Amino acid sequence: TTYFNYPSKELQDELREIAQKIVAPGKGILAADESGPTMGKRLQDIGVENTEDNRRAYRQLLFSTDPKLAENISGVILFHETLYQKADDGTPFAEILKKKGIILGIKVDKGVVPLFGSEDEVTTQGLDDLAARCAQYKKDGCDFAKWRCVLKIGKNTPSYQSILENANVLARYASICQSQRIVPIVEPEVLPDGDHDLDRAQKVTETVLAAVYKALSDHHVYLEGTLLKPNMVTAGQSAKKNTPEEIALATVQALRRTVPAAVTGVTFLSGGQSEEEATVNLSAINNVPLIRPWALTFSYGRALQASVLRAWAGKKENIAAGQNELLKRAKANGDAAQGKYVAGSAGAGSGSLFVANHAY
Amino acid sequence: TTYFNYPSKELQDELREIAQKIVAPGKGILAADESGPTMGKRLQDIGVENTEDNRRAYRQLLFSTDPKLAENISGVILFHETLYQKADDGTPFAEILKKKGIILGIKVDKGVVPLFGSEDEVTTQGLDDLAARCAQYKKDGCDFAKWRCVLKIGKNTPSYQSILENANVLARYASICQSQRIVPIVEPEVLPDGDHDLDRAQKVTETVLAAVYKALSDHHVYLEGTLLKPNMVTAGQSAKKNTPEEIALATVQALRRTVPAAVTGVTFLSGGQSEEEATVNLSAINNVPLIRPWALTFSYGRALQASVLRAWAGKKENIAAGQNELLKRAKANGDAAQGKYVAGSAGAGSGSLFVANHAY
Amino acid sequence: TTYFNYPSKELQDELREIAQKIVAPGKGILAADESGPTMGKRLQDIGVENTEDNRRAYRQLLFSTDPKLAENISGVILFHETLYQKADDGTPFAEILKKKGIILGIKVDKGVVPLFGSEDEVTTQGLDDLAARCAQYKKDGCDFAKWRCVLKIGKNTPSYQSILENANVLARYASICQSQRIVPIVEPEVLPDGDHDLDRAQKVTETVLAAVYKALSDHHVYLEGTLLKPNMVTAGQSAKKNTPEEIALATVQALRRTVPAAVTGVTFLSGGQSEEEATVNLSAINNVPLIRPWALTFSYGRALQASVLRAWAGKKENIAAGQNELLKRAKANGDAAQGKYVAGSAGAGSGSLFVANHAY
Amino acid sequence: TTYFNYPSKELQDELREIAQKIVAPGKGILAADESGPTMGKRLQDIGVENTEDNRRAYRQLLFSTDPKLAENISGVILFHETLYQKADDGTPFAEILKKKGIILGIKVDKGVVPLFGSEDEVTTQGLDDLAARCAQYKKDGCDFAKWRCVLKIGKNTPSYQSILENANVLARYASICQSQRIVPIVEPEVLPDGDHDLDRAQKVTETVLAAVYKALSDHHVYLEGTLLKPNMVTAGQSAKKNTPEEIALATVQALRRTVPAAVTGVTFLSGGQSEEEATVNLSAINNVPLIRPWALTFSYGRALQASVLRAWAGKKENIAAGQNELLKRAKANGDAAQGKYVAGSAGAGSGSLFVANHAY
Repeated sequence: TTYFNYPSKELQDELREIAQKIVAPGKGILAADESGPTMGKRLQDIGVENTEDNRRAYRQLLFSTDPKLAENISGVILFHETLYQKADDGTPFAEILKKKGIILGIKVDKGVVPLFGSEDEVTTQGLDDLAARCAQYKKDGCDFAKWRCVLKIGKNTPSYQSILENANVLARYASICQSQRIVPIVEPEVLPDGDHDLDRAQKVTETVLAAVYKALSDHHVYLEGTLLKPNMVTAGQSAKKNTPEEIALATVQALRRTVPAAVTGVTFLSGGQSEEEATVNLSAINNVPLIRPWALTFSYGRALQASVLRAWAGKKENIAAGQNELLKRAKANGDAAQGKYVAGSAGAGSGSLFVANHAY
Repeated sequence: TTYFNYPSKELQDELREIAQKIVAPGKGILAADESGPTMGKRLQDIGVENTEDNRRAYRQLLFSTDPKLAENISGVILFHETLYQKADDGTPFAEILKKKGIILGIKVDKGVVPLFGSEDEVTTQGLDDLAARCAQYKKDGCDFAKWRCVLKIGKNTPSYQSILENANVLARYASICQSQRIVPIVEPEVLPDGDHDLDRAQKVTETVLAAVYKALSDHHVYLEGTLLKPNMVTAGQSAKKNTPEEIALATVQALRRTVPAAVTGVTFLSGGQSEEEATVNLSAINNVPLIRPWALTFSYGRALQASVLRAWAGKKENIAAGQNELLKRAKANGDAAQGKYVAGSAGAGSGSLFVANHAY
Repeated sequence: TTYFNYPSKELQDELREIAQKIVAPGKGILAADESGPTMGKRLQDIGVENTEDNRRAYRQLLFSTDPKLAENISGVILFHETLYQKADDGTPFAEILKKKGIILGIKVDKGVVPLFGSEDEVTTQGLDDLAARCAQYKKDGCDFAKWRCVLKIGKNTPSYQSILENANVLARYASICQSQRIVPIVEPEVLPDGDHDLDRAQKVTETVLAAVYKALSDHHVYLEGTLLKPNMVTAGQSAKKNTPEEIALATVQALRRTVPAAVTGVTFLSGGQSEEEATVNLSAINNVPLIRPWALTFSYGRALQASVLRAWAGKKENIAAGQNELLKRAKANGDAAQGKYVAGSAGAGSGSLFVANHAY
Repeated sequence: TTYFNYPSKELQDELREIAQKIVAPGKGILAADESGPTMGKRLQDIGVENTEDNRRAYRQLLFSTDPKLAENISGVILFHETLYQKADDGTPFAEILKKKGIILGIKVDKGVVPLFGSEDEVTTQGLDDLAARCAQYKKDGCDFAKWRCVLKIGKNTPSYQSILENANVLARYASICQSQRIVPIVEPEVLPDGDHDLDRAQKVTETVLAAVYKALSDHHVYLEGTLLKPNMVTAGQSAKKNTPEEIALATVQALRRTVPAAVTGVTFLSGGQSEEEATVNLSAINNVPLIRPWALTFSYGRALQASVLRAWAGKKENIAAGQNELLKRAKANGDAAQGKYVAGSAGAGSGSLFVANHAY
């Protein structure tokens, strides 16, 4: 389609400015958008019962950290309930974060659903009344959004069907967010599950990303006002491990071949990578001997929080200890984002954070 | 995608059987799926107040009609509220209809939304939790569904964007319905609005339908278990009218070129056509000297109800008068669906049932 | 694309009329378009030297057959060299065939070429100067054309790439032919090579054809002025054999789901099927209890000639015997194209004529 | 398609190396691939007769220029004829250029052909036996290839059909070239003809390029082994002229949004721009304050030769003069390729080198 309308200058500026801020040098995103159920799995793991109040308590720990955190954390992705919660003293979480100069993000998808007749593949739902939801979220202090699509590597997957549909849904989501003054983070996650090699992973990723950007173009999405949140290119979780060097080259090559320079930044997901791997891999990515026209940073969930949870262990007397773990890993990742992380300098970290059985 | 799963034999048989029943020789659909607001405008016209009870009363009128109706009406499309309503005596509407051997259908879309950056084009929403909704509707006695997409003829529209998106969303909706044992009626309505000619309307209609069937293919929809509800090919509302024969030819040519023989039947929408034109047009379509591999029938709302509303006028006394008008038109359309309607034989009917601008 | 031009009414009529003549009741095509080398293979099997004149002698036999042949043979596909060859008395082959009321076809593709980076897949070349080639062929007495694409069933094939490309090339070829008053036979051959089952062959076939018709639409090809030449749907050559009834159902389902009713006819290739099998299978297809909106006939090469060659055995004394075998099989296939063939009535026929390869 | 083969390491390295060489800092391409007829027009206007020897003569001039030319000219695109000509002393042109370290390119398309049914749109032909052609060209000293597609801005054009087809044929060409160790220059030319504004031109250019790179991905083309030759983004020839800065922003934005960083470089066509304009524009492009991950240089034809021909006039005594004009223009464009050109420092240049009517 050649006859279309570019967003107004006012809107372009606003969206570009938000995206630019999220990927400012030495900064990345803390993904704290776990739903009741998922968060519950994390709590149980440390003997803590999954109650609304326990969830609020944990988020309070994260959110009351020394303002030093804002040096490495540009933004936080929230789950719906958290956006409306308050600290012990009655201060809204939103207010605490804003005061520290952190940008608020919101998870807007409604999870995955099966593609009938496919070989166990999925798409993501949540477009219904998204514009209205976005207008409310924006008023309540949110400036960016998150939506997760899942692609699986198997004998015949991802299929053309899956690639086409996930690419299209991502474009619909992005368009809507942009209409309502919200920066969309596009997240086409190629799952690590399986025993395929790095070559297969690279080819899959390249195929997926090409479809994503063709769909964004078809739906006239303003690229400068978006971020991408892709998987790093690695072999399957059940295959031999690659070196940071190998991962970094395959990843940067895949992005160079598919993601336009107009895209403001890339905020990597960690998948099942340990806290340490996630950092070391990001650092190597920022040392690849190829032109890298976008900011390459992090958007980490488990990879920023496993040690935090372990340290806290549900006790008030361990709050400072938990916050300390967070500060350490944020700094480490901030260094990685500048390609200056020294392996093992932030400590041993966690073990594998791999949880299989996503989408379907 | 060549590796995929056909639906189970038992699911295939069920869907095909339902679709076959809906387009049985001499039968068509009564579309009574007007929402509160729409129904409200129609009532107001006959000096009736838009109360839930007045809507119930009018729907009671239609559904209590002499069982003779069933000879020409195979199915009724319901709006959510109506599916749970009851007659004065306390009998559920769903029971009244099913007792009469009429199949129940349900409108499942959640209306149109604007395509950002487009030249005033739309797509349709309502996929979220559709599978769960369908499962419940099936339980409650529904066997087919309705979902309306709107395409607009203008200087540059429909665009490629609009065509791709509307075709993809129809495919998703259809797939979901089938997974829940519900026959989807695929409805890509090209609006009559404008002063375009028959030539333009035919080319637009052929372009649209090709995309629709490619998308149904891409998503592995079982064609024998679907129906199509298209516009007839006519010049725009503000252009010179064409003859029944010109319309019929253009329409049949368009379908022959795009709709696979596997599609069980075509249930035409009336658009802005008067009750009489809608009947005459359908009859002429059923006399085009070209092979027509599918049933060619009706799925009429205003075109089966304008004279009913007029006759009733909100008066309890006038119930029989209204019902009689319904029987009159149902029979006329039943005849047209067989290419046997004698023009003007059922009366002049109503005026032009055109209301502009459906997308937005 | 909605703004485009239909062919002139005159061109529509001419193309439609030719297509219709080719598939008149009880008639099919004799593919005699073997190149030197290929013909050479054929002559060798019967102990005849591959010379220009031995090939000429053979073609002379075929073409000098009793005009009775025209009752069952509507058209003959020729190789370029043959179109300009003369019988011994100096009469042009073209004139002999035209005098008998047979329509002339010409093979215009320039063979297959590898898709670099693909898993041993191909596309077809021959578009360069095709318009001018067609204009000459038309002048020289040809009214239809032949172009062969090859798709291979394997682990990951046919791929999206292969499907996309083969469909697009077929569409370009068909549009060029039409512009020069030539009816294109669209031939997307899914090879029988392999050990796949009927299920796989059906899914592949339906996928391929959906893409073929979407491309024809994208390129604005006038369907009524075209024919389709597909494989019957069968399991692979190295898998268990299906019954004629199983093949027939799978084939007719596949066509009903993808080939628009506007397509004037389907002229099946025989693949590696024996003379008798090709006949029996065609008859079963014409007896499937489902709506078949197009003629279903034959376009046979080896399946029409194996026994001819054998009876002839390169000897002038065996001309009667040779021509008799042709008459017998043409009749048997004309009967089959009407669903009236009685198994074994035309004799045992050839062994298997399966030759492995194609594409490359 | 996710299952495919990357080119061998050896092939990758060779193609990347060639492309890198062509876009070396301060260097660009001399397009001297004018066909007999085209060259004839140029000569006619200088009052020289279009004879094979006249062409040979004029080409001798260009190629015999002071070896200093090689400082700003990385490569020369040749017309088939020229590749096999010799100087007066009988030194093959190919030999002359190579000794000077200039890389040889060859135009391999066979011109444009009409898309039947389109609103006067075209595609490009010349794929037939391209591999065998390329093999030979490589042996004969050529390392890169040229192929021109033409897109027209009009009321409804470029259409989806045109975009799809031109993108697809570029990908086929590129793939074949690569298979034969030849670097393809991808040239999707959007014509300047018309009275559209800069906004329209940018939107069209972005649409075209997105399709081109989707097609390259679909056909698995190695982007690092390619170059892009696009039009600068300007308003129509009959529209109000834009400033170099406006042109520059539009162009860089368009490229950033569509051309992967993996693409080794962009070598701009001049369209109908004057010699000075083409230089000033290129210089401004290399000054846009936005990241530009690829070399942005020239591939000029008329824009490098206009003044040469004028200086020459066909007189043997003006050889030195013509050669001097070439050197001056190459220097200025080399500077421009670095963003260092001082407006009007190279003379004045021709007036308008615009010739309307490219496709058809």
